[PDB]
Amino acid sequence: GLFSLDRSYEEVKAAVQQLQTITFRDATFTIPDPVIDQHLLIDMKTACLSMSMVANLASELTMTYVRKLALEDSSMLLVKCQELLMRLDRERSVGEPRTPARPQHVSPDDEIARLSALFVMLRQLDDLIREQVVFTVCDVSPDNKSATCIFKG
Amino acid sequence: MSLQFIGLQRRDVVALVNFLRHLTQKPDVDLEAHPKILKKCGEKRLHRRTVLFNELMLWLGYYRELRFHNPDLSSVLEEFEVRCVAVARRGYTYPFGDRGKARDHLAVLDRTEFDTDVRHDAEIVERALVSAVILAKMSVRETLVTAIGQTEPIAFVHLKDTEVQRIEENLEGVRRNMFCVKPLDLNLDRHANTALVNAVNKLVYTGRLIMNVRRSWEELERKCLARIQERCKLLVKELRMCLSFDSNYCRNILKHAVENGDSADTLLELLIEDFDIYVDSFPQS
Amino acid sequence: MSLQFIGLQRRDVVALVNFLRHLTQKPDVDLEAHPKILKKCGEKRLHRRTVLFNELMLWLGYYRELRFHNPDLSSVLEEFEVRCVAVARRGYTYPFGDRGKARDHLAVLDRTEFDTDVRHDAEIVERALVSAVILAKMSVRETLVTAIGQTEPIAFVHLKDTEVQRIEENLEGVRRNMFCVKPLDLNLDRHANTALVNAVNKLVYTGRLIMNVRRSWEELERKCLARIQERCKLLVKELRMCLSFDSNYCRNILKHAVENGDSADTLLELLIEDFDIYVDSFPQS
Amino acid sequence: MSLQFIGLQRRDVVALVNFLRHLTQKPDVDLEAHPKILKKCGEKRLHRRTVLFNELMLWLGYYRELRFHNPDLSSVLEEFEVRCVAVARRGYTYPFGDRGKARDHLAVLDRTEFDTDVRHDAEIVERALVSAVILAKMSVRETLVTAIGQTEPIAFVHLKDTEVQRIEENLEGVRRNMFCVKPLDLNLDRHANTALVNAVNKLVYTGRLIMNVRRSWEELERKCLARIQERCKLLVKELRMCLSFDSNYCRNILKHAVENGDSADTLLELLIEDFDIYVDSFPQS
Repeated sequence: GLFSLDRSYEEVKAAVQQLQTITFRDATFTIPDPVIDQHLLIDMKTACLSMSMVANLASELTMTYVRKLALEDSSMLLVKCQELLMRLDRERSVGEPRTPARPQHVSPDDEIARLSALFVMLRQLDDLIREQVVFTVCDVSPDNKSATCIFKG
Repeated sequence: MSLQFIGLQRRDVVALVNFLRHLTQKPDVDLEAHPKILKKCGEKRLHRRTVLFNELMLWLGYYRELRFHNPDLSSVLEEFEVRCVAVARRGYTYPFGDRGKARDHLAVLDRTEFDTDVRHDAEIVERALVSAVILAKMSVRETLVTAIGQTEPIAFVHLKDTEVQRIEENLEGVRRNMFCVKPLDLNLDRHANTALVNAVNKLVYTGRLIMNVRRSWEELERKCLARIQERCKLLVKELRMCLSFDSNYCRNILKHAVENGDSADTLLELLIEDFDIYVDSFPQS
Repeated sequence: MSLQFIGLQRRDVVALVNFLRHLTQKPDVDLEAHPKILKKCGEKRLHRRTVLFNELMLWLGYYRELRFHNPDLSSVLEEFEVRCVAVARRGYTYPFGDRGKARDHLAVLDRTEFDTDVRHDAEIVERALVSAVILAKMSVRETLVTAIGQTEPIAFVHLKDTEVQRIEENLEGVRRNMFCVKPLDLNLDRHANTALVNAVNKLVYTGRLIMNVRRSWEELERKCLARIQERCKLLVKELRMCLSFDSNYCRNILKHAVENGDSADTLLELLIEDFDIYVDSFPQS
Repeated sequence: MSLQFIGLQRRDVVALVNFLRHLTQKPDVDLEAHPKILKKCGEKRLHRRTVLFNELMLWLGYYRELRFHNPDLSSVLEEFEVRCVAVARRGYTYPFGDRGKARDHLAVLDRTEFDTDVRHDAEIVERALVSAVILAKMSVRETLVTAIGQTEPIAFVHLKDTEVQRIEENLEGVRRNMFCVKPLDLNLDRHANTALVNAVNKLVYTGRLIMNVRRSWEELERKCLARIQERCKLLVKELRMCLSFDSNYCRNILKHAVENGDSADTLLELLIEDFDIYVDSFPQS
């Protein structure tokens, strides 16, 4: 779904094919491509938005809170987490970064709306976040055709 | 490329050429600050047209010299950030009453950077200095502004009356001739002051230097174009008075726009290359 | 501002000020290093009172050029601060014989920071380098010395003697003169060396640089503060002998302590301005 | 710096020695570009053995001046990366008709890097400007060639042809002499240009400067080495006829191959220190 926007590239065009065919400890079963007709279906689009909002809305938001929590020091890792916010991969250059970027001046009320919209997207994501077991097979029949599972749920 | 004039003798022509060769090294780089150089145009001695025309050439060649020198700020703009980064590491170890309040100021200080436009350059110089002087005052537990919308005025901290009166003579003498600056014999360092305070003082000095250069340069640049339209509007009224081939030629030169000092360059180059043809239109002697 | 010497002809005063104005450009920036300058004072040619006074003027003016030039390794200091941070990201990945013994040195490396006092900086880098130069030895499974009281001589590891000799002469030439550091053409990395070791070397280089400059600066200042106190201690004796009004006047100018170089600058600024009244005290020619 | 010649008149040796010190200043920095200097070498005044040897001295000394005036683009080459990142700074914000194609060009622009070795940069520049100008044209919606195998020419966008003449003339005077830089070509208009083009043009000019200097130095070295290696072959074949000691000393010197940066500089010193002894063989005057 995240690659559905990028089918012009040959590298993504190949990596999609690799994700397409799972290789499992048994006969293999390729997975149908959600993308079709050059355009992504609405469900995966809404779910990818649920993921990318959580990935982006949190980065600009959490600094206003972490800067204030790191003062206390009871936990002793939020100072280390302030550097984790930077999202740098290489070691820092001799340039700008010494502190993470934080939003400026933000109008008093909109900060509530961005905060709550961060939490609205986790609710869209929740159906995919946590799979749940429904059976736990104890013995299996020969030919792995019947199984006898204790039910869960 | 060579300028032209009508009434003046070659002595005064060479006097203006030498006045223009030595512009950067001259103190008080402002043509309105040298009334005798404008009197060199021979006001009250030559005809109103020739006075107006040698003055228009003076202003056009002066503005062209400004563009020709055009004070670069590349090295000091990078030195300002190099100097700026010092206060952060000087302040981290220092203990504050409310370290979060000062961590905000260190963060304002460390995200400093200069936008490509010259317009947004002065604003960072001021925001970082507001973030730095307030930091140094928190370092000394000195009174802070609290009223909403109010801000600490940028001013040097813990420096003698004579010493600030002495550095302000320098920062003022930057305003009257920006292209060249002479660094003070006096050093802002003090054995009594905390190291953070000395870094803050040097940062304030570079900030006030950048601000004095920027504001004065833009002021001169707009003033020159103001005098240029002032001259062309009157010169057209003068040229209309006496129609001839050459008087009617200078008007068709002056019909064009004056804005956008590259347009003044266009007007000067077209005015020089076509000088031979209308030189007789202006009375001399 | 205008240094004043009693029995010194302008040929020698011009030399004494030309020695000061170019101090950043000369190798071996030490007043004692250049004995000819100490001879220009007129010692063994002038009377003792005038000799001590000219020596004192030279010392106050040399101390002033020191405070003025006042080396500031900030631009290199930030690069050192970055390279120390990279060293731990290198040391964390590479497998070690002892996971926990290196934990001490890596945590020491994480704790580096530069105190609000400049003077602590040379200590930090020292406790930085004991943190690293030992650790790199464990990197090659070399058996570093563990005899008590010797810590670990700082030294570049796995390097050409041709290279260490050159880098050592460079650090020495920085040691004698600390203002005009000359940028190296050398590329301290070697593809033959371990990727971590190239980082340890690029760290140790700037560490040796900051240490050498801070040590040499403190070493010169710690000496001049003794020199001026000796000159006043000897000059008050000579001035006690005469009861002339100006002879008591100079003792009252010397009453103030020379400690805290700020006072060394105040005494000079005062000793110049009132020079005219008491110049009558010292014999001439 | 201790060059000698066999048969030249001392007044002619003065001009040749002074040609070393005034080399970079003058236009047309190439030994062929000055034929007078090669007529000064001694053709038809001195014997062939003297002429072919004299040209060895001139070519090794000229190659030595070229390396002393080591042309050092890294100062400007760092600024190229600032300007290039500044171009991408506007490639993202700027809207396009089709963005999914220009995203490839912005990614390809993000790739550009400077190797410490010089010889690859004239490729990387070409990979960038072509990718940048194909971007800049889409700012103003220029018709773009789709025919496969065609590269869009590297040219300034929306800069007047008379302006383009003045800027390419400076680039041609750069290709004439890498050491002399005159970046005085800044007539770009505030009003006439758009957000991308303003920086794309300056990036194109800096890339043309960097590539022109790299190619100019490469041409100079390519001719120098091929000329020296031929003069050595001619002279070695020339002295084979003589048996006398002073001549055989020359072949024993010239057996060593000149192919290296360091080998010509070693041969010239080794050929200068022993000049007293083999000068007898070459006939003079």
